[PDB]
Amino acid sequence: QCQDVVQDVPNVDVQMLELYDRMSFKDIDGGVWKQGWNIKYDPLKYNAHHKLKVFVVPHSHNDPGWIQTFEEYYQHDTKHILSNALRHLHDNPEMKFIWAEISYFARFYHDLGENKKLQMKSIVKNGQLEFVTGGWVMPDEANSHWRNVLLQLTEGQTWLKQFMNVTPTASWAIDPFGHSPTMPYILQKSGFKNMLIQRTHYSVKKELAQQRQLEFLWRQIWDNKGDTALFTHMMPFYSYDIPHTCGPDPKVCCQFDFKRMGSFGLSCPWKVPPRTISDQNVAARSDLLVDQWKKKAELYRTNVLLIPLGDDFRFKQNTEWDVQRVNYERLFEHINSQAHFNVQAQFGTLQEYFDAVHQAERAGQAEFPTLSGDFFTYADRSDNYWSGYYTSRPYHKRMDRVLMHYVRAAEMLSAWHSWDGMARIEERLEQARRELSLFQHHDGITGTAKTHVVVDYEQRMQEALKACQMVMQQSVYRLLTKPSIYSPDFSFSYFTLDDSRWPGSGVEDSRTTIILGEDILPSKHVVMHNTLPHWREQLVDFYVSSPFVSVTDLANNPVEAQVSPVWSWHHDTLTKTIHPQGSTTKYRIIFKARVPPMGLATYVLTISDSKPEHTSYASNLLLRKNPTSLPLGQYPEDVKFGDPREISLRVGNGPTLAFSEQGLLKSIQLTQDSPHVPVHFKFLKYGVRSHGDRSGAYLFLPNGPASPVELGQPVVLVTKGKLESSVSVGLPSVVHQTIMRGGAPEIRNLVDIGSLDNTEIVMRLETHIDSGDIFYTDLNGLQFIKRRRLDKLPLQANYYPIPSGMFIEDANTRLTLLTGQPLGGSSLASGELEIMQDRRLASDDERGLGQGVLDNKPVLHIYRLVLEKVNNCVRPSKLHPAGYLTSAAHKASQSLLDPLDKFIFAENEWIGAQGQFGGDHPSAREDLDVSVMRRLTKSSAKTQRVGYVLHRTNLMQCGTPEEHTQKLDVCHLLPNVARCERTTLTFLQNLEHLDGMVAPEVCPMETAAYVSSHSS
Ligand SMILES: CC(C)(C)c1ccc(CC[C@@H]2CC[C@@H](O)[C@@H]3[C@H](O)[C@H](O)CN23)cc1
Ligand SMILES: [Zn+2]
Repeated sequence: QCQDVVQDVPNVDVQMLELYDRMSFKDIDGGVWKQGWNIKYDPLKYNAHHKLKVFVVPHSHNDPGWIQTFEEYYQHDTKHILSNALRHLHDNPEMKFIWAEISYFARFYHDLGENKKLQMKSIVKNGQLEFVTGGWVMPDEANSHWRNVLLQLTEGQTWLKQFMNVTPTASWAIDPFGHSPTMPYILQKSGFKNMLIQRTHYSVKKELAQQRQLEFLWRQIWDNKGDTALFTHMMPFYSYDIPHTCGPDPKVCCQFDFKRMGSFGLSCPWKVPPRTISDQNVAARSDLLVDQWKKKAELYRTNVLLIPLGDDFRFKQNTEWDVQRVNYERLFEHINSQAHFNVQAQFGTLQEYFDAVHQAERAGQAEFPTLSGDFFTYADRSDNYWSGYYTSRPYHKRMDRVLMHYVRAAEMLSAWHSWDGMARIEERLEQARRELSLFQHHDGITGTAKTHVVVDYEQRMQEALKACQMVMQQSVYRLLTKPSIYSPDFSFSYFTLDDSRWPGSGVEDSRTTIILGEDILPSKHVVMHNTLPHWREQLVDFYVSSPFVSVTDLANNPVEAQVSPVWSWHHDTLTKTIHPQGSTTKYRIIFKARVPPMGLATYVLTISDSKPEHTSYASNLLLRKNPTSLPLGQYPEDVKFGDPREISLRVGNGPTLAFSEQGLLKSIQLTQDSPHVPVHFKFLKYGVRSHGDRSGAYLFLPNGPASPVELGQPVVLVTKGKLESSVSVGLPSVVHQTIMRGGAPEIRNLVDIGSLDNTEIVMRLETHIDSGDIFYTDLNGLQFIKRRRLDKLPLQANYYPIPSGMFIEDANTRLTLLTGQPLGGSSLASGELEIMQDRRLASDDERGLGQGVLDNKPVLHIYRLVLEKVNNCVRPSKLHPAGYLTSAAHKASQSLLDPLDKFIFAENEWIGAQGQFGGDHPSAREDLDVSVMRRLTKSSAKTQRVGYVLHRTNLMQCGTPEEHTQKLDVCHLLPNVARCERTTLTFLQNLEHLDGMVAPEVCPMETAAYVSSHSS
């Protein structure tokens, strides 16, 4: 039944890791096609019975924020482009236009009068205006999580189905900085038949062009059969602009961009301008243009040629529509009537191109190669590798992952019920989905926008977080109150969220202290939510106003707890040291919460006059020369002091960790008898070149290998508790923390690069694992791909996106680092892993941004560090291009991305409170997730519909015996099911009507969507 994703190496024509190993990457001058060669063709190839069919496809690339905000661009440019497109297409029936960004289209359409809405629907229905992809945005492919790529695709396509009655099946991605196979994975499971990409390494374009492998069936790296394959067209030249889309010579192609004659303020850098087409020049002009087209056609296998015609924010003025259309019409009339050219040229759309290509294929005219792999790291020229944007603006990269989880939790918690319109649930969820979707743009999460635009994205995401909080807390109140008591005010705050890691300690003072006291309030209810479909235990912490607090469940059973101080780190501008201060009135209480699958659990915190029976207190040790006292109020244990020294810690029966006198990990011992395995954390800095090209928001151009950060004699704080222990150290630019709860440690870095201009701070792990030149990184949080370090390429080319994790291994040992935020990283030597923390750059790097990166702010980065023995694991063979996590590493990743949510009851007494929700929910096998649960209907619908996206990962078999778990059938999670359907991942098309209304579980590495219908 299910394909084996481990043991069968797929046979493909092009495998990108193998291609990389073989290629020389020489940057030679190819002539007018600077990165290619002088293309030759046989004029006799095309004749009366075999013509070249040319589709000229007008387009306008509209960024939802970059140099201006979304709203600024909409007012100044996009509203005019769309208004003039409507008029010109209406009036010129043979003219065509494609549109990608639905965020702008929806903004425009809703402001149109009814007459114009009808005119717009007519030019879509008749095929003159065609939507390509139909996502909210054209997303980044490096830093984006697959869940958010799907979210933004669904937001745009749901809008298009409702208002335009169309669902695109061809994708257009002309600007993201490199390309991921996560895109065809999602698109192929969402009804698509074709896709187009542009930004791939210039050496790759040359190699594939020589073999006519620029069109290929792109399958996943583990897919032996090919059921994931999606037809893909890679454009051959340096850019998507008119000079780089007609053919190989931009000096010639520029003369066919009729906006560049002078009155529009544009010109041709190659110093030859366009000239208006006339009867006296059309033959010579056609001669030049057809020659360019026939050269481009030599790079592809069919007699159908794609010629994009557009650029950034084009087709804005009426006069521009006229100058492009009339000049091209004169060229077509001449070319199509001159038999000697053997060409038929016309305006077309993207779907028309692909339909004609496949007609040629079915006629036996061409066969296409198969391909697997990715297209990172991109370089557009010379040594200019775009690995900087894997890290740029890391505060907002972390915010993306926080909001990702809040959107999932808000949609899931509120899906369980139908809500009255007055509750504003659908309104708040639509706002949250749209702001997160907007940020997936290739100038949003990438960190490549102007400072004021980054601020706009941040403000939008903050409003989205508040919307999610409102929906979540209303839902908890409804799910856990006796129904005959429940009395909602839909504007009221019944609970506030408590989040320990966002914005984070030392970033914002945002958390509420639970205030208890004999003369005010003896106790407080708290509630935990678990969005994952299995029972889960996790330590949770709250701030409380007394150390004498104990925890009970809602059967009044005692729960073991630990109290620790609240520690904050300060850069002391007087003593010139970085050191911790403790609160004398706020304390942390920590306990293990146990929560049902997709469920809720209630606990109670109660004050007493002295130390409670079931609460313990951490010890605290400050290691520094020249200590001063550290009082802690009522906290029952005095802080201890010492000179810096090596130390060792063990929580529970977990690993024993040893630290240097500077507070940095040096070894991990997995069990009592086992070796102390060298595992060393180190912080280093990269700089910028003093001559030639400078690093900026896009480009990483280091001045050689990194240099160690000079640490001095830093202050180290050791907290030792029964449930949780930690070592924290104040280093220059980073407060580095290692936290132990009985399994793999959690690492937290509070990163403040301050005023350190032209500096990139990296965190490195040094081990003696014999990894050689191999390492693994993830793509969009979906799959792990094998990387090979290449010493034939510069340092920055060996940097890859780390959207959620990375690992190295040898025959016996693996080290995996999981992340709570996308960052850039590599393995630059055998046994090493490294990941960039932040970067501050004074210079612009010549890609259009027009500023450096000087707007850094403190960010709390989070990680888990998993050392494991892998000698017993069933792994792929040496030639397989994928890798897979273990159970422990996968659970560690879930602990970072989808932790328990914590709610504090906001008033004194919760009347009608219940102890648990979801105790009867199935606890599914650990590799299965309910990635999305979303109610699809409003309360007035007779038949309610709920959509689910189910994802199964693939975990290594390493000899841990399987325990039986329960089958998860999402179609029976809500009562009164009347129908269950398998759908596309966007929920927009029914694919299968399911027997017995049962939704089957999916295979490893597969994702499916189901919709259940319920009689209400
Ligand atoms: C030399 C100049 C004119 C600055 C230039 C440099 C690069 C490009 C390529 C297009 C760039 C690539 C980075 C990217 O951030 C931007 C925006 O998303 C916009 O849509 C154009 N894109 C176009 C033009
Ligand atoms: Zn762009």
